[PDB]
Amino acid sequence: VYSYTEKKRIRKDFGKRPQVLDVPYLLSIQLDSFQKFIEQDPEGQYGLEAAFRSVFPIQSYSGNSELQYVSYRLGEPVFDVQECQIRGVTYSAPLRVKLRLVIYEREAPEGTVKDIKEQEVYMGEIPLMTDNGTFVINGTERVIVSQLHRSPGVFFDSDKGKTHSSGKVLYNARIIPYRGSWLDFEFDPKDNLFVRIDRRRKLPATIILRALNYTTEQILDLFFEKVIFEIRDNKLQMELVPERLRGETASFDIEANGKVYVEKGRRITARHIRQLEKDDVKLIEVPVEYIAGKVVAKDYIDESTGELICAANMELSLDLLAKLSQSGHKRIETLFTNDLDHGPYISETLRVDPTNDRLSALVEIYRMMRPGEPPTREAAESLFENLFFSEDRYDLSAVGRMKFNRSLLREEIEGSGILSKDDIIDVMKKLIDIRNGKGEVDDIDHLGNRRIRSVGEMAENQFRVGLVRVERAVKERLSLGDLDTLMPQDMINAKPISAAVKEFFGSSQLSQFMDQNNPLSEITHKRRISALGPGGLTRERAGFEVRDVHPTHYGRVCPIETPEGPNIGLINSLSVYAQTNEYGFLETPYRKVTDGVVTDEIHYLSAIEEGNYVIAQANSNLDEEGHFVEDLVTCRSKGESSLFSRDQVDYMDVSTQQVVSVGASLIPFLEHDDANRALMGANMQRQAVPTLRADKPLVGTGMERAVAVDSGVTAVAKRGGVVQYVDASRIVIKVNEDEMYPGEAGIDIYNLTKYTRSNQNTCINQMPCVSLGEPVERGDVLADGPSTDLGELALGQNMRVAFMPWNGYNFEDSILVSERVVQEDRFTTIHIQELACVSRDTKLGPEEITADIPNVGEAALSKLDESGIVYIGAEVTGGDILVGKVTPKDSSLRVPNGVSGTVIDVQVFTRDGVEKDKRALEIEEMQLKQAKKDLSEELQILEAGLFSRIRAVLVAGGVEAEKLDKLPRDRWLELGLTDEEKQNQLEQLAEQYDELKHEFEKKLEAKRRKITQGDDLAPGVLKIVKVYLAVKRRIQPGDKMAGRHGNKGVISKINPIEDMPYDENGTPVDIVLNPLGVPSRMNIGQILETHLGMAAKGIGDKINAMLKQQQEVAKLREFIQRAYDLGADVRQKVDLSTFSDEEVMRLAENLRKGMPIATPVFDGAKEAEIKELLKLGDLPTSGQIRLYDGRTGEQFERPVTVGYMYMLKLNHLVDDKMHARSTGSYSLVTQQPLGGKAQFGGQRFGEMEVWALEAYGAAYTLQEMLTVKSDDVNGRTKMYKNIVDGNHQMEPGMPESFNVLLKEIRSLGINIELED
Amino acid sequence: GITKASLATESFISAASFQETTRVLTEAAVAGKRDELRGLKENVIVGRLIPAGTGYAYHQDRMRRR
Amino acid sequence: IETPITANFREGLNVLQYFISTHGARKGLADTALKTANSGYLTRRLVDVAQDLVVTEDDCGTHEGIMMTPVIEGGDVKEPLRDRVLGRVTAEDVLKPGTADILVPRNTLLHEQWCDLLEENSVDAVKVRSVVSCDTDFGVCAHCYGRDLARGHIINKGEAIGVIAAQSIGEPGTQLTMRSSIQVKNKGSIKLSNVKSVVNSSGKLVITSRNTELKLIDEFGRTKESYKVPYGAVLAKGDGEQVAGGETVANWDPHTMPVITEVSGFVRFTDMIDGQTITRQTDELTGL
Amino acid sequence: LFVEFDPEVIHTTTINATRGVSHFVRFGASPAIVPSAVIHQLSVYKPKDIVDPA
Amino acid sequence: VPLDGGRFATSDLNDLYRRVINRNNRLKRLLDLAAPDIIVRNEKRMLQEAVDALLDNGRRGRAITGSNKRPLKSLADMIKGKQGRFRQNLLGKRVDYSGRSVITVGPYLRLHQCGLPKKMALELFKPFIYGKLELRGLATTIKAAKKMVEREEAVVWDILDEVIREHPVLLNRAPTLHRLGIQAFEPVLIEGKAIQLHPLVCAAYNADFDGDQMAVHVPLTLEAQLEARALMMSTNNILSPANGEPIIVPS
DNA sequence: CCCTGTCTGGCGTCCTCTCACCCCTATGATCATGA
DNA sequence: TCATGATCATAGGCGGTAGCGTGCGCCAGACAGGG
Ligand SMILES: [Mg+2]
Ligand SMILES: [Zn+2]
Repeated sequence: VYSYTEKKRIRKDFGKRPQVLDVPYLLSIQLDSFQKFIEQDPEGQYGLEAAFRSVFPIQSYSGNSELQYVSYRLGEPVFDVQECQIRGVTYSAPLRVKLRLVIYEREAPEGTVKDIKEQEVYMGEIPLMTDNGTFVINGTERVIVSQLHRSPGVFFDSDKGKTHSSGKVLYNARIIPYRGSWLDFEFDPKDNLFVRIDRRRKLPATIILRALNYTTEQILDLFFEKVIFEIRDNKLQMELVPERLRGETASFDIEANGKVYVEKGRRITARHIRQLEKDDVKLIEVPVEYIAGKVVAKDYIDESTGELICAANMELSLDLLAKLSQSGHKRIETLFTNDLDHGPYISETLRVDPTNDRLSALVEIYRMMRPGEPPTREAAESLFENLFFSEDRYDLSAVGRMKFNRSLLREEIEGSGILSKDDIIDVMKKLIDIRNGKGEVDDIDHLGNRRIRSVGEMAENQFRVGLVRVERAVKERLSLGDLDTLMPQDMINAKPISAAVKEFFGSSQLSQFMDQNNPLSEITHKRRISALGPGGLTRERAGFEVRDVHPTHYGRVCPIETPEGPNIGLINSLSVYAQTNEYGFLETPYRKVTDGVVTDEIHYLSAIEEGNYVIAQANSNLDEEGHFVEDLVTCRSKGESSLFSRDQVDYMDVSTQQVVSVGASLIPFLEHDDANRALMGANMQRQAVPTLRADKPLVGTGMERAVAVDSGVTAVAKRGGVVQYVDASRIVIKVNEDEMYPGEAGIDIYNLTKYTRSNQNTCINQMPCVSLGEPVERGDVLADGPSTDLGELALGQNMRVAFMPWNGYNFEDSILVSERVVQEDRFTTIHIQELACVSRDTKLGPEEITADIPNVGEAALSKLDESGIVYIGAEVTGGDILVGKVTPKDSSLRVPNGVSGTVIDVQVFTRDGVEKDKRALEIEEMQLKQAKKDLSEELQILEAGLFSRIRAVLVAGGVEAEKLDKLPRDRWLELGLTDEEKQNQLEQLAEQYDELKHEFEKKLEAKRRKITQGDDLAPGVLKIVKVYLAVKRRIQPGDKMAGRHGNKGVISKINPIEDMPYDENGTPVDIVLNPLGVPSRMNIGQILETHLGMAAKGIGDKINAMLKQQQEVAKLREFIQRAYDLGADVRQKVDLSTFSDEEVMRLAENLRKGMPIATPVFDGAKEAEIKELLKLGDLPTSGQIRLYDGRTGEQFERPVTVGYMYMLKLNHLVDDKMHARSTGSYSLVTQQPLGGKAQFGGQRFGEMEVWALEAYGAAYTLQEMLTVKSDDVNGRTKMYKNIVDGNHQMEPGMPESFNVLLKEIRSLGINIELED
Repeated sequence: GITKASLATESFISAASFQETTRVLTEAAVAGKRDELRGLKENVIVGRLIPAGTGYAYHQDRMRRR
Repeated sequence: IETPITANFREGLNVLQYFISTHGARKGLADTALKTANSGYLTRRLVDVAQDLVVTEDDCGTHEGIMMTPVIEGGDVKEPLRDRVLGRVTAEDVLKPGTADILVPRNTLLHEQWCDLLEENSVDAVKVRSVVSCDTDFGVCAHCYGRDLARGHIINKGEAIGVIAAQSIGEPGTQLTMRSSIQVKNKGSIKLSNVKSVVNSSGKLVITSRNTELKLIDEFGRTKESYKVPYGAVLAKGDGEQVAGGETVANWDPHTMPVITEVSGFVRFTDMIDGQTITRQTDELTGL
Repeated sequence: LFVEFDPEVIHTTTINATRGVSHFVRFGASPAIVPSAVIHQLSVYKPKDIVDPA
Repeated sequence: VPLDGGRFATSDLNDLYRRVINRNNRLKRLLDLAAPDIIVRNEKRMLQEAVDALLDNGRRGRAITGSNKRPLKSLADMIKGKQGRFRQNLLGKRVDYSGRSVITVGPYLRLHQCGLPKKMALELFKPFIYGKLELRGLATTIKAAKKMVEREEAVVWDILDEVIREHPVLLNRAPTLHRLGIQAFEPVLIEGKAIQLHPLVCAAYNADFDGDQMAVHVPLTLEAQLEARALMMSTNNILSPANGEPIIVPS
């Protein structure tokens, strides 16, 4: 079955793979993150409650006072979104917090407080998010963009090759906390182990192991095994486990049990280890040279002298053995220090250590942190407990603790946010294990190590920084005042909190201005994974590897939609199905392929769970049950594609559209384009402009409805029902009774957004697309937006294209367009410019906006009214007067030189106290009248719905067929009816009606207050006049058009109609492209799009022929059914036998300008299907029609390719780039011309052009190019007199900026001069 | 090498218009070094004719009248 | 990747093949970005090191120039003599091998007719005057530069050649990239250069030098093959002989450095004391 | 300003939250032990003037 | 500079000089009223560090800032590097009598001429038109001529066709790589708003027509017209200076 | 004094176009209202 | 008439009784460490 707007124009759909998971709501990152941020969240985390429970309770400097936390609450905003964008306020909500003050007594902090006080306090204004997913900061709609950064936890990197120039790789182990001090363990080419804290000075690593109160005996107990030597009657025998001897060449003949095992000069084989462990050999015999370099573990003391025989971690010599042998020790514990197995890295590290106990280690750490000051044991304890071991200054998140347990092979993924002793010891153990040769290092670009922050987490962090500044103020004030006399709003002030959050949302590196000229550009700017910003890398520094697609971007981050230029691969765009995990990583759906059958359950995999399993490719053929029809199937195991068996697979992809993003899944035939041209096509499809009447794509991907409905430019129905009143302003839906609340009678009113300014100076319009009396369903479009049509997404328009060289006018990439295109007004885009004029406050008095103006006459002032402001509707030229303004000297606002327009909307804002002039009172009466009429129509329309409910209830149960309309309509309650649900319902509707009466009274009073009041404004401004010009820019030689595949081009000549190549029917082609761009720039998808567009228009022409002849619905039903079946096993399977002879005529009314065809991305329409659809129309099979010429009237040889391509106009127009300057203004500090176009400036004759004129022999051209034309002021006035008198001659002089160089060098101690 | 061959000139304005300006101007400051505009780029700085094309004939005239 | 892309753009590409194509494409785009970033700075440093060099005289008055020979990597001759000695003033006047007969005088610009008359007589090495060996104080004379490139005649007195030179070197920096025996092909006389050779017992010619360079002199004088010959290599031929095509004339071992001798006699050990100077390591699984 | 206190056991960052803190007289990295010349041999002064500077 | 809001976001230099004068006046007052023995030392350290912030900020240990993270600009940051007087104001300058627009093809041109709009040719060539007006006697002063060419009356297009006729302009593509990147043409007036540029010539600019933008300059003086005709004309540079290959290869 | 490692200074394309942003918080003084 | 409270206007450089910094990289030449 189909929805009623899907019976208007049902898009033909090729495609073979039956879908199982539809496209999710495309704005779920922004909305879900900010819903996670601001919501009443119990059990502590996440949200604002995490900040308010981690920074509170503020306890004082031992004054026994404490400011603890209760709850919070956000009130309603004073301004809704529309008034906020008009006036210019933030769209914020006040953050009320309930704080409590308690004050303890003397001698008992575990005793009773004498007095508490709990109260409401005001702090900050956090800006809310609109339903589109955007913020309104100062009247300009802004987006905060998700950041891709390093995951907190341990990270074992390897500084490969480059250091020490000898190939010896290093290994470092960066512990990355979420908030606190970093910690980098590393090696050096002497194979010592070095710690460092926050990239500061370097210490040997075991100095922190003493700082955790470990003795050296315990350290060697941890980081090494033991070797036991027993002195038993002969040559100091040894306990030997032969696994340590795997490949070691002994120094003697190892024999045991009267049997020679190992010979001198040979090594111990593995089978000799098997012999020694099979015979269970324990004690072997060593020479005196064997313990010549063995390292003792613990301290041995002589019992008689009380001295030290040998210190810990010391090699043993002959005299040390002679001392400890005669003291009474039979057991000797040493360490195993092999070449391959276990290096003595800990032992060499302890030999570099000068420290000896806990205190000296804490002193040295306190000295490397803060240099050159007296340490004290209390200060060293406090610093080292506040580096890693305090809840305040150090905090891994849950993400950090998960990565730190997972990368150390733990079990519990839950732990504390602070470190401990076992954590650092496990980091050093894993680092030594990586140095030993077992285990692997971790790459950086792997998406199991890249977390995604969003709006909620970054706003929480900035709010937390505001709170630690305010706890730095409350700790100041709390124990330095008289108690009890103050309340907790005199202490805490809202300036740092609001300053922090307002600086983050106002100007950050990630809170950026929304590129809004297209529904696609909105919905793909909100889905952006930027690597830049705070905590990430920078553009002009890094690098190589991060600008490259890793093998685990498959289905998380789009590989082909990224901006080319200085930041490729850093401004990644997130894919279609890609959600965000609980912790912040990326996850993507798959289908659990149990042992034979592809089960239709979806199952979200992260980036590290994907690697262990094995995933089938998306388009693998399966026969109606899930059984894979091949016995070799293409899969990918561990980041590496291969060919696997039938039933060793564990997952299949969901749909074939999931590698790409929503920018580059509206490209039909994407699998035929080379990836560079698909990148340029997706980026230019983002850069489109909305035309006047947007049409539709004939060749789409079916993804248009998700991008249109799941954005916020169309007016989606909330509750379905029957339309009651359509208008260009409003739309009224009457809600069906099986969707309807019992109370609040309810018929909905959609106030559309008519002609208003977007951010890119386009024209964001909404047009109603429903008829009257028409049913609508829940979840359905009512009003099309900009670049939409019937709920689809129509960016550009589809035109008749031919690929042929035509007389050179399409030489490199140019485009040649018939005048039939510009006559139909079909690229005529509508732009809106906002021109502001402020009435400031200066000396000699304030300014005047009135029209009594000097130096002007009738010809200027005829287009102004009697109070200076231009009319609404006056079509002005470039350089007239819009607002007349004179200062205590003409300073009237003028149209900037070049642009026409029609003044559509004038706003006047008045700072309160200033006299409103007559036009400001006219606008006040106008908006009073509009808001009065609008709220009165709210009351009338909802009262009409309420009375219709009363009529619907009184059909039964005491019905009065004639007596109902004899009495006035406001008394439909006291009629004959007992105590039932109906009199209860009439009482509830009377409650609703009296609520509407008193609500209408109070809301009209509040709306008169909002219109009548002034507005807070800039320091020293009287009134602001804003005027909206509405230019209509058509098309001309110089604009940029482009298709959807990377075929760019400046349109080069707008030919007449007659010159166009026509065919043997009569129709001229509209646009003549260039064929030579196809084999080099390998975008072969545009030719398949051209042929399938010609097939679509062939079906449309046959419908137009079968309908223009007034044929009955039977033949239309026949032909539309044949055009909708037409293919292989497909998904569509429609039938017109359930459309009932009236929808088929209206469906053919919508198909007569062409039949829309969906072609999904990697499961598209093959060549034979295009041929069979070109055979259904009577077009030629090869797609090529023979074409005549317009000039000569004789045939082009070798018939050419025509069809329809869907081409977009880009907003790089030519009357926004063109500029010229004879003599304008000059800069102030260096007397050179200004830069730019708005400032009337000159083009930079840069350095390489100076080199290119030195490279010729042009000497006078360069002399006037940098002395006369540019800098020397007396030289250029002499030049201007000489040019207007006909004498071409220059008096050179000196550049004045060289005198500026002399003054800047001379302002140092340097004495530069000019000799002779 | 070309960056050291260009920083080691008998003309401090060329070596100042190239890389580090601090070291070049301090060395030429304490040495009392005296540029004589010596070619192309100093004359592009100071605003006169290049001694390459037509300005080469002008510079032969100017040097002959010295 | 060991499993290639068996699908072209006229047919489809499925998802993995298009993903691997994306690996290649984004690697290329990032190469072009950082490539431009280095190329512009290379052009800057070259036009700031040259910057000053103006063609300021008309004849320096020296003779010593560089020797232009066609480059020989060891295969086909890559850059011939016509494309190197095109338009540059000769250092010493070229005498054809009819010795004491002058072919060109010693200050003749070698334009296209003279280059064809060089190619006909198969002239070995036209010694020619270079900019680097000039004599003009504070500048470069006109004759040592050569033809005015981009024009036809000799260079005009004045055109700043340092700037056009530095732009011509740094301008194709956008196009550049960023990140057993001797087998003969042709036939001719055999030349050896810097060789110390001796006769083995087999009758061949063995070499006692690393600095040996083999050359193939053709029928008219020049050289079409050159080969660096290693130390102690064994030739199947000698000097001045004649070979045929496809004939490997030399063989050696790239793994072993041969310590071959000159005189024929017994071998004894001098200053070779066992245990210290030489050690006893018996090859276990072979025997020798 | 002259203040009497004791460096090590009472560490400075705890006391930082108050005034009296720009930093020690140093002439060097370490907080320099200052003389108290006024306290010891120069108690009572300012006969320069009461010029009330400017 | 005023920011038109009642306040002056000052330049960094006035901040630096203000810091030196504050610290110096406080040091004069502290040397006036006698320094407390081993005391007249911290203030001189502060003055030395403020002067070292003024002459070269950031060379001594951690630099200063006004707002917020960015270190502010001393004198050596005005002479050195990019954004300084050697590379931004003295070696490459902003230039009057110049303009820029988007290029296009127009193959009906001879190779020594390019299409150029009527609006750009009227705004580049203004004082030439003023001189021809008061030389032919169609405006008394300069102000009547300026108001005539602002109204664009029917006679100034004949004046403009009489001043374009034998007067070259310089076309320039924005990344000039080698010396063929600046060439000189003789303009032809075009109804439209783009620069029609001969196709063969676009082999030397490395310029396609997918949105490229080129800038035109005007040679004012007489010697510069002769240098843009004899040295830099588009018919003269047919050979590259890198080799002997022609640069007019048909593309 | 003769290496050999560390440290801190230099440097890292051109041209153009668009947009926002460019103190708020605390203390003191004056005026008005209430007792 | 006096006192207290509230509102408005005018005036300066981590904010705090610490700690923030952490994702470039190469070359080069001086300063110093080890022997
Ligand atoms: Mg291009
Ligand atoms: Zn010479």
